[PDB]
Amino acid sequence: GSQVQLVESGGRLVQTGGSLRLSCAASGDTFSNYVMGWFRQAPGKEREFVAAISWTGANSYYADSVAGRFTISRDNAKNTVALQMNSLKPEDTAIYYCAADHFHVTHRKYDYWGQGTQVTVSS
Amino acid sequence: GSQVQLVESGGRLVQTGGSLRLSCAASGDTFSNYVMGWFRQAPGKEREFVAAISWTGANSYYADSVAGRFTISRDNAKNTVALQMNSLKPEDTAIYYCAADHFHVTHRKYDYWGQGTQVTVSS
Amino acid sequence: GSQVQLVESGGRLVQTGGSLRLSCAASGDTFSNYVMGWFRQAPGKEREFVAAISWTGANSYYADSVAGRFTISRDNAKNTVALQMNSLKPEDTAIYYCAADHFHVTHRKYDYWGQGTQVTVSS
Amino acid sequence: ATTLKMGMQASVGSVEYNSAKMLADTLEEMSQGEIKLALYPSAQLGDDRAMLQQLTLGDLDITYAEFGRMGLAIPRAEAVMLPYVAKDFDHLRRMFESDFGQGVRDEMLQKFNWRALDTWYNGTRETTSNRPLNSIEDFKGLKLRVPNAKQNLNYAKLSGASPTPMSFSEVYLALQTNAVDGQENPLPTIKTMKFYEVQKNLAMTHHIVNDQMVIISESTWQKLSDTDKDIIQKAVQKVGDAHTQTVKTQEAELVSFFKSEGINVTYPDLEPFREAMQPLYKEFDSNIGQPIVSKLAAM
Amino acid sequence: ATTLKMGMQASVGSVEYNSAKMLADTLEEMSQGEIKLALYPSAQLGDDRAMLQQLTLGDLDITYAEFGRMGLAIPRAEAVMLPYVAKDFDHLRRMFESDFGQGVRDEMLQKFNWRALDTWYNGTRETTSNRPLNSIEDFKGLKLRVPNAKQNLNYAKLSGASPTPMSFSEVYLALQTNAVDGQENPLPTIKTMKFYEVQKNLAMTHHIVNDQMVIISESTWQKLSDTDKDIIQKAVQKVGDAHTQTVKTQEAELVSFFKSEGINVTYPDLEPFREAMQPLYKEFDSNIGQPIVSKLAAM
Amino acid sequence: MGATTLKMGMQASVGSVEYNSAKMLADTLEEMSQGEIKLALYPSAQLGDDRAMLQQLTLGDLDITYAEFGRMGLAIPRAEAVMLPYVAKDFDHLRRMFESDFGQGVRDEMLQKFNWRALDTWYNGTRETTSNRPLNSIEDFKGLKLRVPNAKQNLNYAKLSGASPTPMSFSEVYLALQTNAVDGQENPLPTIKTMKFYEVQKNLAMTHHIVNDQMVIISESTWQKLSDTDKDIIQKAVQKVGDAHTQTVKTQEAELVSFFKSEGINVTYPDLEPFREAMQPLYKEFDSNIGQPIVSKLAAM
Amino acid sequence: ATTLKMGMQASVGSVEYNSAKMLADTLEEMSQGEIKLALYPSAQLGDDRAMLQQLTLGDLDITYAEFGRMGLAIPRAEAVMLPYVAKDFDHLRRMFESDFGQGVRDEMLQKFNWRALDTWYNGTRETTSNRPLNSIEDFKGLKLRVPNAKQNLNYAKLSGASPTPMSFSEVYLALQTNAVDGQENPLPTIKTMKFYEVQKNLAMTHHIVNDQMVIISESTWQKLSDTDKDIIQKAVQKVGDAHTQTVKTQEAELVSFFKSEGINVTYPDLEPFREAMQPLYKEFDSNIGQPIVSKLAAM
Repeated sequence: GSQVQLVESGGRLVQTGGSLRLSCAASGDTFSNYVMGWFRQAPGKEREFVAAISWTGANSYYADSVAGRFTISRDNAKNTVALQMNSLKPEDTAIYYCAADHFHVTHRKYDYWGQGTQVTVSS
Repeated sequence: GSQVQLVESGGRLVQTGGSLRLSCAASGDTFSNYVMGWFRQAPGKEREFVAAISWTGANSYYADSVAGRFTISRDNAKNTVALQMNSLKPEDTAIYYCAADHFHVTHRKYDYWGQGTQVTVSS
Repeated sequence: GSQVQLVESGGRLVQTGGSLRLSCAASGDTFSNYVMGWFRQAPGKEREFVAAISWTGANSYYADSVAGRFTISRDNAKNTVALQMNSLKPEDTAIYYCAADHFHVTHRKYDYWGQGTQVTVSS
Repeated sequence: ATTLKMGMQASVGSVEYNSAKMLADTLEEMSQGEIKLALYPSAQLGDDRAMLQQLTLGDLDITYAEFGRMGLAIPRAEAVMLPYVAKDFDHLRRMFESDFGQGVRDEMLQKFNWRALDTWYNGTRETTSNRPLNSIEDFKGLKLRVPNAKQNLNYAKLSGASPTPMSFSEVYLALQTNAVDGQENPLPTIKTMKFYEVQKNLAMTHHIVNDQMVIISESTWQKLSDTDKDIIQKAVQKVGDAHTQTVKTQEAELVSFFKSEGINVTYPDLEPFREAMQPLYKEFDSNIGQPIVSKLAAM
Repeated sequence: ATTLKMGMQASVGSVEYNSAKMLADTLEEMSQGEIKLALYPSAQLGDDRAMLQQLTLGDLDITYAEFGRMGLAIPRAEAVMLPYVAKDFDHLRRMFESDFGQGVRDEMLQKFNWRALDTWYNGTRETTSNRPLNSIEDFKGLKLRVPNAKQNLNYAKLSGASPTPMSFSEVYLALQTNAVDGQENPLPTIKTMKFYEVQKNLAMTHHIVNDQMVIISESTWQKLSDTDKDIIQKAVQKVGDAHTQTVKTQEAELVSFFKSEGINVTYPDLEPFREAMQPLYKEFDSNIGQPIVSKLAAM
Repeated sequence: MGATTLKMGMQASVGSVEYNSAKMLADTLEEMSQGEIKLALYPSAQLGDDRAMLQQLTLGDLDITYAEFGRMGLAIPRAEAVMLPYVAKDFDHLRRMFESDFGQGVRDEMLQKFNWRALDTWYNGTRETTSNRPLNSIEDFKGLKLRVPNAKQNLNYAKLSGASPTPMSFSEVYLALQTNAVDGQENPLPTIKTMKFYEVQKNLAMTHHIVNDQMVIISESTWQKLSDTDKDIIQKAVQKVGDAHTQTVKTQEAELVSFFKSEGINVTYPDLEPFREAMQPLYKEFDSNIGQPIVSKLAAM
Repeated sequence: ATTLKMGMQASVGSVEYNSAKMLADTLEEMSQGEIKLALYPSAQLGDDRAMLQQLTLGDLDITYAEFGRMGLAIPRAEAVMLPYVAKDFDHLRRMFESDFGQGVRDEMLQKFNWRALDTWYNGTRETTSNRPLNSIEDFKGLKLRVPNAKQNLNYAKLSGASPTPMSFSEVYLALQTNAVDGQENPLPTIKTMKFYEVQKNLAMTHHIVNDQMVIISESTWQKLSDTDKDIIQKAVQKVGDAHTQTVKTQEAELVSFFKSEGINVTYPDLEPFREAMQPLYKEFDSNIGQPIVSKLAAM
């Protein structure tokens, strides 16, 4: 049916130990129908799962690399999902992608994607 | 043969509320290749679309001015198209033209024309 | 760091038939990435191509005015290019320029240039 | 936003439908939801002739048609579809691109409100039957289903078969009940439609090469923005390259598949078929009033 | 040696980038390799607001900003950017050079670690849209994109448009998709970003004159040698004189270019626009606690 | 104006896919020009390596040659990024880099500064690694004498897997493998077959480390001597032959593994994330050298 | 019914062909399917000389030829096409219309079975080339293609070029391969045939005015009914008025167009060409046995 359109914002230069909030605004189809996810990619590497949040915000999923440091949240009134990043390190430097799917999945890529926002963490 | 020759017959003097059947005999190219149409012209004006009928007779098209009153039909064995006119009024007085085209068109003139039979409706 | 800095030395007053060696020291970007060239200029004129040498020293190019008399060479350990001049004649009096470019070119001027070194040949 | 409506005879799971769904996804994605494409498959809006008529009147936005199917509107264009005239897709593409092709495509556009955006390969038609078809003489008395298209009818009658015009949706059952003895379509259509379930013989006759033009209603096109036009044009060619390649891949694989489903596959001698079409070519040139068949065959 | 880091929102192929790239080349040159300038365009470090903040904390060395953008830190400085207050670049440069200008520049350096080395002309902002804008009345119901800047917001709101604050990277696509009707920028930016290919109309509204200061982090400046300081000052020089001239040249032909790209160019009457801003000046003077708008306009 | 014979050089030998396409291009050209455009071929690097032949195009001594879009880093340093190991994921990604504004910027600089007009770029395959000993993991690369072309990014791939890189020209490779003067080499699916490296290498490691395109480059000064119709013929044809070339490589790359194993080749699928370990610091220096970040931009296209 | 066959050298998309279809349609309509006209363009039946021979023997019904081309059969008729003798079409039409022209029209009919029904304007010939032709002095060593006509050749030699007689179908390629340096034709032809794509210069030499008679086979004409003759005579006269007009219109438009295609157009001085032809007028009158050039020039 209708597709979901995603636009990320937030990409910045930050320092080691710094905190950054990314935001993603969704349009096109009913936002509450979708599990929202955050992914990140380094140039040679592959899209790394970061966090995901269920339709209602009751379930949250996180990568071990970001546990305790990152927090994912959503706002079903504003149709937005956010990724709060804390205690950032140079290893967190990547392009971060907002993604949407009807269910959280690991055997395949999410259906819908933003065009990405670059986060640079300085040593 | 590449072209269609058309001859209308039926033109008569008739009274208000009367009924008249026009007929058109087609020659030349294969009659079933063509959408057959009826047009009418009063002096000084534009030709008015009256009715059209698809190759097989499945689709029919009519002007709002003649809806319910006029009926178009075709016979692909005899290679004829007919216009049954009922409940005629003096405003229906015109020269009626038989026309052929490969498809029904509204942005353009039909390709082939007979020259018409005069219908006179008396008050 | 991408730009190349060049410093020529060797310029002297020499006699007709004499021999003179010019030397050019390169710093900045990787020396073996560049074709090294020698150009000379008298006032008012443009610059004459004199000689050029490929990245590994395998290809070298010469102007007909100096072919057989002059020899160009490079040392990729010392990051230097040299022009051995023999059988010098007065026409050869000029400021001699060391230049670097990624490729030998004739339709344009080399990208990088030295401060110039004066060669005077006496009759 | 704009929602464009596309109709087709092909059903879900066909190469034509899969390409149109890929087109719909690509357009909505490349426009980020501002271009949507609604699909109406399985001829629910009518056959291709009916849908072409809807485009002409501005009632439908997009549909498939073969370049030779334009003979319904532009008589000289039917020649590209004359049996055995086009030797392969590249030849058909050359006809489509020639000055003759551009002339027809103009006439489609000005007189019938059809803008052909691209044309894809849809396969070369072969003949299936409940009786073995080793030679042209085996077609004699064969009850051969054809679409409502004269050149498929010409292929059947001039082979010595009895042509039975019938709509595409009715075909599977007519073969199952042996109301008709045979049918003819490209191999990808024979598989997706599963005609092979009701036809035990396949005769590599190569009689007609089918392209497939993607046509937009000109009245719909001219209200589109330049950005929408580019998105559509580039998506259309991106999906078309896939469509053409998928068809070529399938035509190479499907003979082996049909054999693996116990189908008897015959390679009759095609020379008497081409000889049988020669009077038709002369008739066609005479009907048009200007020779074209020899010109097209030589491209 | 020294490697300085320069960030900007402008993308490759912009007049801002070409001058910043020219500056990088000129510096290495004039220092014979001792000063290098790394470039981070396309807002990859953040917008100008974020990059100004990075300079304040010493994490970025150089960035662009408009003199009125200093209102983010020094509220009275925003007055130079109130719509229609600055008549042309020369007038705006006079504000920058005045005793008032020097006061803002002193506060920038001591309170926010910003040393303004020079200021260049970056063009006068015009309005593009998907609808024709013949008069101010054509602005009502227009969803007009503005940067996250108060005076661009004021221009949109007080002309009667619906202002939509949006970051510079998101603009082109928002126009492609008619989530937006219009945006407002100088003509060279409309060319570089290719807004004209997604906007059919251009309304010469001349509402804001943009300069562009080159600012170095004062903590970085104090670590440079006097020779390095002179090289940078003289380079930041060279490039501003060229930059200002390049912008003026482009603004002179570019109207012709857009017309030759089928853009409809509208010269609305600006009297209703200038009159609409009159209450805004009064608010500003009252907010600052000291009149400044009239002083600046008279310079 | 008259009859024109163009000179084309290549390192590839007769029987290679690169040569067959150049012969087909030669075959296509004087056919569509009715004999007025002819193409002479000089294969097997008899004119020099690709760098040397590019230099001849710049100086107007040779008309056409092959080069990878990343090989332009020899002249336009930022262009090498497309060839950084694992940055380009597949040919479609590389073509998007090739056609982006960044790509057109490089192509313009090729044309203005080095007299190179890139008419098209074709797929030449993704490079894999062969060896005389099995290469199950990145850990097996340590102490391997791995042959590389005279190219920085092929060396970098070798260096950072832990191998000992030995740079040397393409003509010497087969024999150095025969003599085990080098333990391994790295090249594409069609090249290992055509060059018959598999005869002398018992192992093949699907490392997928670099995707090679293949630009067809004409000397701009020769191009500008052509008529508009001649240019159209050449343009039509190179694009014609490229579709076949790209498809041929894709076909071969899909089948040649079945072939190698049937020739007793041991083929290993090592875990590539540790190879992706390793280019991460290489990417960061690359952006730093150049004065402007590009690697992350390119990878995201 | 009667099906008439018309041959021409001109290709589809030319004014000659468009006029010939326009005729064919008028014939079928005004006769109500009676008279059909089959068209054979692009010289598939031969050149104009061969098709004229076919009319004489009754093997072809209709073809085009210019009045000066009758010099192949009636030598005095060549005088009408001698370079520069006729300034323009009205003069040439008057020659066709004089008593001399009607001795020729009678001799065509009686001796060669050619009935000229009408003659139309087909344009005035200009010279295209690969090098600029500012004066007659520049023609020298120019390999100039001419037709399979003596008077076009005479123009070439006496201008000093090296004439290369060549068939009309071979010209585009001979210009493409630079086997020839230039060619000679009216502008509507230069466009239709697209010679401008392979020719960088156009020299307005105005050396020959081309008419184009519509010729019917007399044996074919006499099998017709008087009503058919009238229908045909009205038709050709009607399409000729349109044909003549299209040529006049296009001739006025096309110089600007070729300019829009980077064609360098040179208006050379034409007195030096008219001196070159003075001995040719001498030679002609002496050869024929009776003076005529001063006759025709004075009409």
